[PDB]
Amino acid sequence: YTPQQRQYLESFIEKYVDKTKGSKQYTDETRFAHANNRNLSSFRSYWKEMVYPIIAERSDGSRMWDIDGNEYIDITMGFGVNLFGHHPSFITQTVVDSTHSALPPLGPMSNVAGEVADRIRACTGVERVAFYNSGTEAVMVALRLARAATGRTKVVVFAGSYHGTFDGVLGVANTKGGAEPANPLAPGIPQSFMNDLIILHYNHPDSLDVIRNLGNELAAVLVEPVQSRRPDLQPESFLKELRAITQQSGTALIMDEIITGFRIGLGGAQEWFDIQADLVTYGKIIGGGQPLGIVAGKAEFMNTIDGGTWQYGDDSYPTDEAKRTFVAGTFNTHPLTMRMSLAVLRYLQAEGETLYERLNQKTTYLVDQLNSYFEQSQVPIRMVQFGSLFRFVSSVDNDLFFYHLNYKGVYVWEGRNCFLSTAHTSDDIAYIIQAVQETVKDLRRGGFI
Amino acid sequence: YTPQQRQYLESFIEKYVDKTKGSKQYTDETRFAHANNRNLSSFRSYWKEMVYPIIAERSDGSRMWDIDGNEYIDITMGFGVNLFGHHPSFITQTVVDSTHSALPPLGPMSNVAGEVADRIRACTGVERVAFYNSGTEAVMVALRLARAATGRTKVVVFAGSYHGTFDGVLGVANTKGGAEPANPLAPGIPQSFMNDLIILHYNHPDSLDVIRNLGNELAAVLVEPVQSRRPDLQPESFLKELRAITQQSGTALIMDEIITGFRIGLGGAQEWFDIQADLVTYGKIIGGGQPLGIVAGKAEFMNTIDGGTWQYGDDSYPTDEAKRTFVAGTFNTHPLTMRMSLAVLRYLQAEGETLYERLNQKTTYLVDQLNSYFEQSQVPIRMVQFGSLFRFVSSVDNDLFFYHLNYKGVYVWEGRNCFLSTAHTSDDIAYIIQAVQETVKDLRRGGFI
Repeated sequence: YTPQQRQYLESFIEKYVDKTKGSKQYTDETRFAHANNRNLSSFRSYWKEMVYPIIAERSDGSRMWDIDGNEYIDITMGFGVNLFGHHPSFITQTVVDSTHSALPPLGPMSNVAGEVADRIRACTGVERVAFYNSGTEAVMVALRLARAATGRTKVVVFAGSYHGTFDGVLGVANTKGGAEPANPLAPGIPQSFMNDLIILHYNHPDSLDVIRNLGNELAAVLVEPVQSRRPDLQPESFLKELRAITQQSGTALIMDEIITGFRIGLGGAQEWFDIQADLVTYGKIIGGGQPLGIVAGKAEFMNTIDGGTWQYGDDSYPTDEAKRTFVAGTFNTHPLTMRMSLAVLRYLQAEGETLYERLNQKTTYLVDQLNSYFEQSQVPIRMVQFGSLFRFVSSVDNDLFFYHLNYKGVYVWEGRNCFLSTAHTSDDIAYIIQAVQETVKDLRRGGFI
Repeated sequence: YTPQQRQYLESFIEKYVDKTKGSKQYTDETRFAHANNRNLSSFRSYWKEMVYPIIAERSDGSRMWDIDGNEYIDITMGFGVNLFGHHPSFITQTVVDSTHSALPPLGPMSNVAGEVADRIRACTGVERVAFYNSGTEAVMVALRLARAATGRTKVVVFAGSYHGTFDGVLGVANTKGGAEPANPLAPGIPQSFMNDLIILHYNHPDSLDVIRNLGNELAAVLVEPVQSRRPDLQPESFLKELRAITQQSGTALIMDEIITGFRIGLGGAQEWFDIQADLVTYGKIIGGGQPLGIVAGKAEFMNTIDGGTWQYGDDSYPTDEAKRTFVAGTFNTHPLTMRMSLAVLRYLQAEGETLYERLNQKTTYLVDQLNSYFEQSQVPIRMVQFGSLFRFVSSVDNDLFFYHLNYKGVYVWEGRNCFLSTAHTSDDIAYIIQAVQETVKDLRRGGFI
């Protein structure tokens, strides 16, 4: 560093830590008893005096407060969960109605689950819908069904994608590339789990030309339609060639709409692109803040959860039993979760396509303005967008950038997927843009461009 | 079925469908939309016309009600989740505050999961606590950490144990037994996920030696202390010797305590057998009715989550970070869940050991009293137990038996793990005994003895 950068930092770290000395102690007091991989977030040794996450205390709409009192405008929003802001109207009415009503328990099946399923079909045009407890868990079911129906084993995922924390998708592509199998992403993930895994560059036509050369050997091909990491990239022609090649080869197309489902537009990325996959997995938003994973899609694949549907009065039976796999789970169809998932759908289905339209425009307000600021100031940053999911792209040292954003009361988190919601007022939208520009000026005066 | 029994049955189906007709109709109107492996339970094409799960509607204390408006005395207690009965004082209270006290949001770290970590430490002896979304998720991560801390791949699980839905534990015996790699449990669970599994007889004393062979090749032996399926089996000699071996072989001793943890006693299976595992999973009860799944244990293994600890002020940094592996989770340390987990913990440490001493012996009363009825009347049914988990071992058609238990107003799910709660009264114990005794009387009268 120059003498200028060192004394900017050795001075900002001072102002930051004093603003967040609540979270610093609480992370420091609880770091051992609470094992969380988020405590090491953005760890460099020369600013170690400010590496702790923000311990939040309250939230309401688009405002989140920490235990220091500080107020944040939230572009984190539960990693994608709170499309309607924190504690919206209909949601706590559901939560407040649970106290008044002697809710039913786990154990017996759910009287609400049938409705939640029909409305998901309504909004997305899938045939059958199951319920599990995380996106991780839903993705892991999805692979099992597709593997259970095709009776094959090898599956393809694309680098860049995220898909939960199920061991069978935690790979990196092969040293040899091509169609050769994946190697583990980290310690403790055994190679044996990677052998039925194949990884290919997404938006690389060479790889559509290897899904063909596997052709019949492929159980399923898992795709993050738009990748959380790279919202700007939304390849309609890649996916659609992929749809042709999988339906041609009898291979499952699995679409991961845990982030885009119910975000870009009611029908998810299925409605956007107008592509209908074999299996689609949903998460985050659809639980209304209760934990929730869902795997839905075509009956011809979904029939592996219960062997096939039947009716009363005749001699009919589940014809696919020789193909039904094993799926279980204690908190599946949770009573309160299944009811908040109703609130969300009944609200979303009422307020029309103009709930999404209004929110995509104001997210595009943000992306468009912030980028014009970046251009007429030659400042080397860019906003990328898909729906109300935006991110920052920048050769400028990222972690130091988002430290200022956090300082200035805009709570972005460590993955940096920032989201708007329908809770973000014009005050709020402007306050983000002011916080970005205050930052570029703070940071350029300190000589960091 | 003899000409006799065959007509008893047809009187039973009729009397049974009429009582639970709404659960029939709901289940049909939603079998397609809502895929759920549970809709197939106890399916036999002849008594087909009563093969539907019970759909609940409301509950409190120890009773559930179905949508046909039948009452039942719940002995399923939500698969063992509700130690405390349904909607206890403190759990529902904590809900009301969640609506009036403006919860923090997902995203920023929890300001409560530290006390829940501290509280768990007091109750179990675990060194470090980490929080996920399902018992399933907990086992999946626990193995990963084990495989990462030890740099080994191979894992032993025990036949008869249940450890959730991760594909890494969903295997069965290689017919040529021994220390051989296993076979899948269902179509679509890919054999590659069986390459590093090894499945040995629990309490076969040879299997104690197969672990001493693999000595350094085992990353972990995964043991459900008291197998849910076989509660009568409480093999302290075997486990103590399983501890000694794995310790000297530096192999992780994960103890799946999702059902045993906080049920047999506060320390759970660990406390009971006076054995400190390396890794212990927890779930079910410790969610206070919310979903939850925990992995806790010795830092020699937990440090693979963040990479080890370090302080503020001094030039420290994470040490075990070499062994740092991949974990995450959208719904981890959920603001409600953590508060109910806190709620449940506080409540537990308030009531003495008196709480458990009674629930186990209020069970014993039911267990013993019933076994004696069975010895007098020469009925081929015997009760088994571990604390407040109990089962019916019997040579009568079980499926016909529980239909009698269910129609008679005692709710028992398809998996037949039964638990009693603190909410059951003596009048409830009597009522269960009666409904059993008159089921024997009913089964006798029909010629099924």
